[PDB]
Parts: sequence; structure tokens; C-alpha cells
Amino acid sequence: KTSFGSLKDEDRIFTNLYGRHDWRLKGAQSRGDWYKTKEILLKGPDWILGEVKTSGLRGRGGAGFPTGLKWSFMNKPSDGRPKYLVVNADEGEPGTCKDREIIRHDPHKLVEGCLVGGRAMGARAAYIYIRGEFYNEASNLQVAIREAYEAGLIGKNACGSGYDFDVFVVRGAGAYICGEETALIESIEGKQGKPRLKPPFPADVGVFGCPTTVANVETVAVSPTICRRGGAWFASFGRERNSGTKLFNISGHVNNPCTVEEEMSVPLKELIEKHAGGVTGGWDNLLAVIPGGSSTPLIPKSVCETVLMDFDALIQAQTGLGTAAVIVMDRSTDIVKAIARLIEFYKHESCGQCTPCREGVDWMNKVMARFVRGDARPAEIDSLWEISKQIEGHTICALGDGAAWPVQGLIRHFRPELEERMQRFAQQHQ
Amino acid sequence: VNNTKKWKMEFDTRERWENPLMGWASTADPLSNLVLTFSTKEDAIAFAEKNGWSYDVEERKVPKPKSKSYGANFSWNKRTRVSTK
Amino acid sequence: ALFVHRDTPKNNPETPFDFTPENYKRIEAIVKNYPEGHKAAAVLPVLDLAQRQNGWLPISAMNKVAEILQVPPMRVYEVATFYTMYNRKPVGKYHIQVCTTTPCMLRNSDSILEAIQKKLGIKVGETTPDKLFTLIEVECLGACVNAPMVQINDNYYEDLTPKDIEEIIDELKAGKIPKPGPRSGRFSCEPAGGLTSLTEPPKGPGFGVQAGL
Ligand SMILES: NC(=O)C1=CN([C@@H]2O[C@H](COP(=O)(O)OP(=O)(O)OC[C@H]3O[C@@H](n4cnc5c(N)ncnc54)[C@H](O)[C@@H]3O)[C@@H](O)[C@H]2O)C=CC1
Ligand SMILES: Cc1cc2nc3c(=O)[nH]c(=O)nc-3n(C[C@H](O)[C@H](O)[C@H](O)COP(=O)(O)O)c2cc1C
Ligand code: SF4
Ligand code: FES
Repeated sequence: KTSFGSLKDEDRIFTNLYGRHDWRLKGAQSRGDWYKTKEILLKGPDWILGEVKTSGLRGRGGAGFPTGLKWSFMNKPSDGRPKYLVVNADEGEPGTCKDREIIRHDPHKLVEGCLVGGRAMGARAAYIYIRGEFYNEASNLQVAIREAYEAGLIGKNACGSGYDFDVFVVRGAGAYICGEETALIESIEGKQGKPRLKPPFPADVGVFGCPTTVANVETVAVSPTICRRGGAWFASFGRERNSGTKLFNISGHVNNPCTVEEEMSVPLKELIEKHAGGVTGGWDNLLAVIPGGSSTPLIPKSVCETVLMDFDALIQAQTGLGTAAVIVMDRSTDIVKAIARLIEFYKHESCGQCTPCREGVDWMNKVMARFVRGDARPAEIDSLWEISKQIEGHTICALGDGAAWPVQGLIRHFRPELEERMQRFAQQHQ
Repeated sequence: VNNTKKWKMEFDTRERWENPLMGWASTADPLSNLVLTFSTKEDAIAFAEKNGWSYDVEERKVPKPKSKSYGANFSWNKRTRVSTK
Repeated sequence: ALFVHRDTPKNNPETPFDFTPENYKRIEAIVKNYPEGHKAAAVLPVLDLAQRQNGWLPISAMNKVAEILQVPPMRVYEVATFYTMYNRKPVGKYHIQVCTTTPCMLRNSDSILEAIQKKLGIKVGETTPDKLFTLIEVECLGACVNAPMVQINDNYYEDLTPKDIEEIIDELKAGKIPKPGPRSGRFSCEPAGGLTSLTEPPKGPGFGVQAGL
């Protein structure tokens, strides 16, 4: 296959994404969910791991780690400690609103995903760390989990397979850093959301010191669809090592901001012009696109013409895929105010554990608040660049990286706009 | 720990008294500020035997290696779980 | 805003707080989720329960959660001062949270914030003197395609104009309960100019299932 995009409705994984059907058990079983689950559970952990590895499924959380290779770290014998699949359902990333749609509208797909994943890694229970802001979505998911227990699908003797598996829902308390897997583990343990250090990875020391896999809502929910439909079916979409479908959240300055499931290597211009109707004022009105939520560096209009929305073609554009959250920023946008507000987000949402994020993200917000006004001299651009390089790679988790990256993207793609900002400040105040 | 590298030779501290004029620390011991540096112990012992000084020797107190494990802070059944981080 | 405590008369360890017996059954339900020997992991739901009983957390709910879970009280003080939901000061009954991060500031949530400020006569962080509405300004709430949006205590109010949030404040002042959804012509998150996807019927059970399963 050479072209990508224009995904058919019959090849979608997340049917009833839009809430138009019944999200409940009679609705989910009428859409293919909870079908032949016992036959998936009885064929072993190794068959499910082979289906996920063969499918080319990568991390839908945002890093794109190989999901089958991730889950195969848990296929190891016991030592007295139980094992836990823990579903990262926080989704505090700006631009990103897809896992809210998965929990609110397709909950039984997530519950069957917890069951098939916990069978695949020998896990004992499921902790869905849902965001505290997602209260109605949490009660929605708890009604669906009640419908899954009362039908005998999970709990004692899950789906009649001889396998016992619980599913819990732990609400958050309003912390973006609790979306990171180790800080999510630290938030489930009744502590501050301060990320652990790696190694120990969660597959060795995770929640409560047990073996644990923290996995995204999307990469958990699509796994029974991978086991039912096949590995080669999910591998046929997108490029090679970029296999599958993906949820895209087109927000910002578009005509129709929307969540849509789309094939993996779709062009960005085709996606924005088809599902969102294009940029407000046409495609010529486009100024910049933050391609995958706030952690990724932005790309200008000169790159959005031919770029593809998978992992590797955005890494070639010296940005990342991340959460696949397309934030569109047209010509009417002060981009420096937006990126300084984004650094304000990364200093209001940062747990203060280690030095470079705790100090330098506040210091980058102060330098960016002066760059909005232009109250600097241009040698503080490159200075700020060095500050980003003193944060990127020297922290514990990737929120220091996720805060160094937008500063680097803004400098790299709109250095002259910052320079003319500062020079017109310097002439109008002197 | 760079101040715990080389052996040193000091002496007993003799009397420091108050100067009546200024309250300064007057002293009569000439060897009160004499701190000698020796790379090994037996060089200091041979030096003290050479000058007739009666010497006492403390041995080098080294810290024993500890079992450091970051995963031990998050154990399952052990008391060494940290209460916060 | 401050992260130390000063013992005011209305906030001290002698401030009255105790759970209702149905809340004790709820705390039993919370503690029974977590494994034996890790009872401390029930800090964050139970303390949030101690916020849903009182509306806010004086320092007796922190002491009560530390008392019934047998954890040190400083370990609950860290949780109450770390997370942005544990209101440690008495908020109004409708705690309005306006999201003004970059995807909502692009879609002009500043106009909604100005509309709420001139409608209620207050600003960000202040409380109306009748103690109904607390207006603060929060980070990304996760409804970015439904931007610009606010949150009222459990509820999302999305795709808002200034007229829409004036309507919501009007139907909150009279005691009525609004509808927590997008206030534009769309339903949850779909493209506003009609469904560009998932118009076909979902096939149901047995579709595309590989053999040997
Ligand atoms: N989905 C969301 O809401 C958000 C997503 N992100 C994205 O998340 C990413 C950052 O996440 P991180 O966990 O810091 O990065 P990544 O390096 O650590 O981790 C992804 C997974 O890889 C596994 N892994 C990697 N190397 C391993 C090894 N040698 N042994 C065992 N396991 C290994 C980890 O266990 C982890 O579960 C970025 O791409 C960022 O864009 C960031 C913010 C929000
Ligand atoms: C600061 C930070 C916040 C994160 N927030 C989330 C999140 O909210 N949801 C999510 O699925 N992953 C989040 N991640 C990515 C996780 O570290 C991890 O990659 C993911 O939760 C599980 O990996 P997976 O892609 O195999 O599912 C975050 C990472 C960082 C550094
Ligand atoms: S760099 Fe920031 S987000 Fe990461 S452990 Fe440190 S304080 Fe936390
Ligand atoms: S930015 Fe306002 S909801 Fe995500």
C-alpha cells in the first residue's frame, strides 16, 4: 500500500465513538464486543502476545513503545507477588480528548481490553486510573463494569474460562503528572504524584511493588479487536512499524473540531481538510500546527503540506507523534502567547520532585512571559535554547522533555518573529 | 571526603587564656598550630620515632559498603517501603 | 493559595468533622479494593469523599482520614496540598472552573472568563458574597475539541459562547440544574457539519473474526 487515509467505517475499531449507539452491554454486544472472549482467554498468554506483536501495535500512550514487546516483559513466573494491568486513563495532555471518548462511549471495549490484557500478562486485577475531572465518565465506566460483573463476564470465573479477574476504577485528583506511569503508580499507592526512577521498570516494581503494566486506554481497548480480527489485519493499515488505526483530535483553529478514528499514516492536510473541514480561513490561513498535543514541538505551514501523521514521519519532521492531537493555529494567533501559556501549563502541572524541571520550567515561563511582551534582547533566545538543553534528558520523567520540546520548536521555527517582537518593544519603550 | 585522604599528626592542646588587654586567646604552646601531613601511617610513625615524640595512633575508619536499592523503597512485603517520596 | 496552615477559629483540629455512617460504608467499600498491607492507598478516594461530604477540607478531615487509615497526618497533608481538587479553603456551592490553556485560548475562552467576571461581579479566585459561585481558572480539562468549556462541580459545559454561559449562570441562580453538554448544534464530539465518519451501521458479532477462534 502506498496511499493512506480515507478509512472505511467497517474497519473502525471504535464504533459508537460518537455516542449515537447504546454504550451499555446490549449495545456493545450488538457491535461485536464481548464476542468469543472465552476462546481468547483459553488460548493462553503466548497466543495473545503473538497476536499483539504480529499486529505491529505500538504505544498509543504517546511514546510508541512496542506494545507486545512491552507486555511480554510480564510473561515471567510468579514470586509470591501478584501482577497488575493498570490502565492509564488520566489524559491531561492539551489537545487530547480521545480517552474521554473511549471511556464515556465505548466502556465495554475497555473492560474486555483489561480482561484480555490481564490474561496476556498473567495479571490479577485491573486498576483504571481515571482522571478526577472525568467524574461522569468514571460513573459511566462503573455502570459498565457493573454490567460486566452481573453478566458473569469478569470477576470470579471471567467469561466461564476458569480465569479470575477483577476490574477497579481509581479516580485521580487533578494532576497532569499523574498521567506518567510511575507517578500514576505513586498516585494509586496513596502518595504524591511524584514519578519513580527507571529502572526499576513497572514490570518489575510497579503498583504496590508488584509486577505491573501501565497501558493507555487506546492500546488496551483495541487489543480484543486485534485478537478477534487478526494481527495481519491491524498490521495492514499505515506504514511498516507504524501499523494500525489511530484516534485523532483535531482542535484549535479549525471549522469543525472533532475526534475521529483514522488510518495511521494519513497526511495532515487531508485529515484537517476532510474531517475538520479545513482551517478557519482556508489552508492558506494556516500558520502552525502542534501535531500531537502540547509535548510535541510545533511544525510550520511549510511542513504540514506533505507530512504524515504517524510516529516516524513526524520524527523525520523533528517533532513527535505523541497523543495524535492536532492543534491548529491560524494567522490570527499570537503564537508566542500560546507557547508561553503552554509553558505556564507545564509549570502549573509539574510535581516539583527533581531540580531541572522544578526550577527551569518556572524560569522558562518567566523568559517566555517576557518574550510575549518582547522585554528582552535577542541573545536571550539562544540562552533559553540552552536552558531547554539543560532540561531535555536530565530529568526523571518526560515532562521536563515535554516542556523543553515546545520552546525548542518555537525558537527553531519562529526565531525572526520573536526577534521583531523584541525589537519593536525596544524601540517603543525607549 | 577529600579531607579524609592523608594522615595527620597533631599534638595535645595546651592552655589558651584570656589576654587582659583585649580578650584575645593568648597561648604559650609553640606546637599548638603544628599539623603535619603524611601519605601513609608508618611514615608518620617513623617520623615520630625519629624526633622522640611519644605518639598515639588512631586507625583509618572507612565506611563499609551499603546495599543501595531504589526498588527497595517500593517493596511488597518489607518494612523498607518509603512513606513518601 | 498558600501551602501552610494557620489555625483560624473556623479551621483547626477542633473544627467538627466526622463521616456519616453511609460514608463509613463507602469508606469500607474503598478500603476493600486495595490489598492487605497497603491500606494507605485509600487516601485519595476517602479524602475526596471527605471533600464531597463537606464541600472543602478543613484540617479535621485530613486528621480523620489519617485516623481511620492509621497513616501519619503529614502524608495526608501532602496529598491535600499536592492535588488541585482538594479545596482547603471554603469554596462556593457552584465551583466554576474555566479552562484557559492553549486549545481553549485559541477558541477564545477569555471572552467566557470576562463574561463570567462581569456577570458575577468577581474575578478569578474570588467568591461571590452569597457563597454560591467560586470562579477560578484551571488547566486542560480534556474537552479540547469541545473547546471553549467550563466545569461546574461534576459537569462539563462545552462549545460555549458568552451567551451560553450567561444562560447557564441564569439557570443556576434560580436553583435549577443545567444539562452538562456541548451547547452548540452537535451532541458530544462529532464534526459540527455532520458526521464525516461512522455513518454506516456497526456490523455486530462475528464480523472479520479470524479462523481458529
Ligand atoms: N497520552 C498522554 O496523555 C500523554 C502522552 N505523552 C507522551 O508520552 C511520552 C513520554 O512517556 P515516557 O514514559 O516518559 O517515555 P517512554 O520511554 O518511557 O515509556 C513508554 C514505555 O516504554 C517502556 N520502556 C521503555 N524502555 C524500556 C526498557 N528498556 N525496559 C522496559 N520498559 C521500557 C516503559 O515501561 C513505558 O511503559 C512522550 O512521547 C509524550 O509525548 C506525554 C504527555 C501526555
Ligand atoms: C508527564 C507525562 C504525562 C503522561 N500522561 C499520560 C496520560 O495521561 N495518558 C497516557 O496514556 N499516557 C501518558 N503518558 C505516557 C506514559 O508514560 C506511558 O507511555 C503510557 O501511559 C503507557 O504506555 P503505552 O503507550 O504502552 O500505553 C505520560 C507521560 C508523561 C511523561
Ligand atoms: S522533572 Fe518535573 S515532572 Fe518529572 S519527576 Fe521532576 S518535578 Fe516531576
Ligand atoms: S485545553 Fe481546555 S480542555 Fe484541553
